[PDB]
Amino acid sequence: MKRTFQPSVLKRNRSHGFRARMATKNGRQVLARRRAKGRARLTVSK
Amino acid sequence: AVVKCKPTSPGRRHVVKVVNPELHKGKPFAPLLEKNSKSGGRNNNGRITTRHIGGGHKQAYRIVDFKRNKDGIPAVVERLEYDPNRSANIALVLYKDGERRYILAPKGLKAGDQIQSGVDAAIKPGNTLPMRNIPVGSTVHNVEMKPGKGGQLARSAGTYVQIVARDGAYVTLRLRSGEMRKVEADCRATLGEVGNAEHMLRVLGKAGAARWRGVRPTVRGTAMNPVDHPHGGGEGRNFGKHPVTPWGVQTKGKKTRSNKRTDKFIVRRRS
Amino acid sequence: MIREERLLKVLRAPHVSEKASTAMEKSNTIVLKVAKDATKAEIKAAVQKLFEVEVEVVNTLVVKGKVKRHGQRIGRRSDWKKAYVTLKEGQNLD
RNA sequence: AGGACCGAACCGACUAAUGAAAAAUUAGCGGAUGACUUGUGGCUGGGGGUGAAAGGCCAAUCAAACCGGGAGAUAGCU
RNA sequence: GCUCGCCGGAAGACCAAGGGUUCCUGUCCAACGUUAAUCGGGGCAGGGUGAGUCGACCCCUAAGGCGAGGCCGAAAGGCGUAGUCGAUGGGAAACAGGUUAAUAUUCCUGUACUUGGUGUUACUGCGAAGGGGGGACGGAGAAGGCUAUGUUGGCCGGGCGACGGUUGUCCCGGUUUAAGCGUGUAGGCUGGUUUUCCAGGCAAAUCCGGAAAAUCAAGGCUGAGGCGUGAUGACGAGGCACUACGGUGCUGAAGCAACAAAUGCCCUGCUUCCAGGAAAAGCCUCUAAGCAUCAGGUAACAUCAAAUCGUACCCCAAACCGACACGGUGGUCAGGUAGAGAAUACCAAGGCGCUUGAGAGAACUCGGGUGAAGGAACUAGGCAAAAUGGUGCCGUAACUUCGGGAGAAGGCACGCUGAUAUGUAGGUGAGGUCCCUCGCGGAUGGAGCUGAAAUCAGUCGAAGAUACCAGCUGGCUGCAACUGUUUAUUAAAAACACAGCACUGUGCAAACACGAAAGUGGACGUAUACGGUGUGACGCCUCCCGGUGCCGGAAGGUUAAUU
Repeated sequence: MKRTFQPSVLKRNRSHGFRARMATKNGRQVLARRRAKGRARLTVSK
Repeated sequence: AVVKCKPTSPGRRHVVKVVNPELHKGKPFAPLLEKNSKSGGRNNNGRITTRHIGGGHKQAYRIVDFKRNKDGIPAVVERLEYDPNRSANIALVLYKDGERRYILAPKGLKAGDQIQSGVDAAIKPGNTLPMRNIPVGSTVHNVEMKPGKGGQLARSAGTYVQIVARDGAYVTLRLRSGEMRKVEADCRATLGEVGNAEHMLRVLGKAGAARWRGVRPTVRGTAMNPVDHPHGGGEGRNFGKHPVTPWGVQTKGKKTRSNKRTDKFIVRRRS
Repeated sequence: MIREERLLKVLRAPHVSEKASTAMEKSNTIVLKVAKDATKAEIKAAVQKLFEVEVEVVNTLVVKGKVKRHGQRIGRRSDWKKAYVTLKEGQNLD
């Protein structure tokens, strides 16, 4: 059965990657939030 | 000519083809071509703005000349061509100076016919001259509404317009709709009717044919649930309401012209 | 033209392994560890100057670092650049 | 020629019996040059989308997704 | 190690995606592995991924994204021009053999190619953000020419049979060879060459386009395959020396022909249809500003250059998505016998026996086999089973929209051997002989090879479409015309859609829709069009305006802000 997650690196990066997050305001805020929390992996970026 | 196809299969039974042998069997004039990608009836927001559009065959865009400005040069018709972009047929013409253009093929036009634009041009089919030069009572097509803009009225397969009157700076046209309309007398127009008049006699004959023409199927509002359409819901088949659009506006009669800027040019509305 | 200092900083070490020994003995090819940033021409220049020996050609590759586990803690070894440097016929290297 | 026929791949899912499986199995079943199917990428965002329309689908979640917040909502009830 | 068994259009081989060391070697067996474990995709250590020509990067663009200015917007921001990104598409170049425990079109051996510089001598119009050409394109169908590949014969090597026979019309194996360079064929497309002029190609153009005129019928482009060379080479069945029993080193015959033949190539071709079928660069070409005897261009020759990143391994799976060593997953390769076949059966190459076993041979459950007599009496219901099942030929009703119905129904033949005919009809096609504008040519010729289908005669069986495979059929009737779609995971239908019909709106800055707007779709469309609603092939058809809607009217009544 085709399960929901069907990985694709490029698609992952474009969707969720660092630059994408940077591009828009809301993404930047998300980034800031994650930094505040102390996340080790700020983004999906490997 | 129209051709009723033999019923060797359902979906072929009711088919009627409109076959013109005189069209060009060959690849169109490539210089005048250009790309034309499909919308899916969706705008820049990405939302569907006009339902029932989608798919269909890849099509190129022939660059038709509706402005028709090569004044004084006589042109000769090379061939008639299938345009997927319109109900009419187009004609590839060759001006004496070596330029080629696509034009709406009028009714009587065929290969070898000579045509001409200009004030001086002769009043014969396919020739194009300002409507102050065109005699009253003539049939014309590809009519400009604004001078210099390009023909906008009467471009569809078997349309034409009647010049009923010329009163000073304006002439009054009888549009195919039956609407009588004033138009500036200096606007341009092409003599005769537009060509492919038996276009209406074709019948698709199956669902797939409609799809080929980029038309997605149509769901009736009454078949929906109320949350979707004003007509939705009802146990079994119920329709206890006045007909309306998906957006609640009355459909069977309610007029919707709101343009107060051009009211003056409409002599008489259609009926 | 490569600067001497850069040349000196290129070459990290000789690589000892069975495959390396075989390459040395048969094909007259030395296997070096080099700076990850070091390009082929650079490596060649450095070979020529610092080992005083003619080079035919350099093949390079990047070795990825192994993931290991010290006790409970996971940790990755460094990636590093390997270079097969083929030396001109009759070139004997100390 | 064909939204033509029989029929593998491929797409589906009418009957049947039966956790390896949060929808499968085997035996049969429908379509199989088209309104077909499929890979890669793209676009449409929540009272919004999309919908050959079933209130279907929108990350195992849908008569209004998920995450966080108002928030210790309110609970004549247990 | 020897037997047995399974897959073999896969359960084999190679990739993409995704994973990220799982690869190889040594070592260990606590935990992990549904048991044991000396084994492992487990632990620990070490090793392993070599590129000018493969891919990325790079040049070019699609859908789309971002977007200087700009337009719009309380703010945030939205749209969008110039631009710039964006493959899943276009754009230069490599093949064969050998080698590692583990990489290889990457190492080695041989033989190649590419496109840049730089320098040269030789020549002499070069030059773009611009013009033109090209790239550049659909579906289906039909062949013909080919090859991949396979079969047989020939040849070469080996063999003479654990049991009757087996020196022959016997048995086993092998019989392979690239890119490149030369040739330019089967075939496809097109008339060429020169001269003159011209409101066209945003300017110019010697280019393209268009007009004339002259002259010759061959000119050019394209093109699989074959042939030659590449190759006195490599590889080569197996023989022979050493042996850490893993292998290493030497050596090495023949290496031809015919037939058959793709879904691959010629073919981005041809024929045809309507639903009318990317873009841009690379590439060719034309000039402009320019420069002017310099640069630049093309000409060969020399030299330098090709960086960087990926390259292990799995990849229909125990390594990816599924919590698991548990169904899903795109591409490429496609042997033999039978067969229409990529179905099916048995096999090859190759890969496996699915990580608990041993007994026993109760009930009951599951999955199968057979069954006297009856044959739907079962049951809500013939559910399920059973049955039918192929090719050829004969034959086939109502009704029909004249196409259908129809594989209607129902029947007959079917194996093997011999003869017709020491293998026919056909297909292919060598020598020889003749012609020739000479070649991959044309005629004639028929050797050899291959080879159905039929008829007649015989013959065995209970049975000859013998296994696997492979329609059940007919009669009346509701619904829906039909092919389609649908509740992912209890509903596939009479529901939706449909072609068709009707009403209605909409004159283009269209109606309408998404958008505080700008704008966008509608549509680069224009009433033979587009939108909305209902109905729903085809045939015969299809009173009431009082109510509520809509349309038109505006005499009077009433009536806002305002005053």
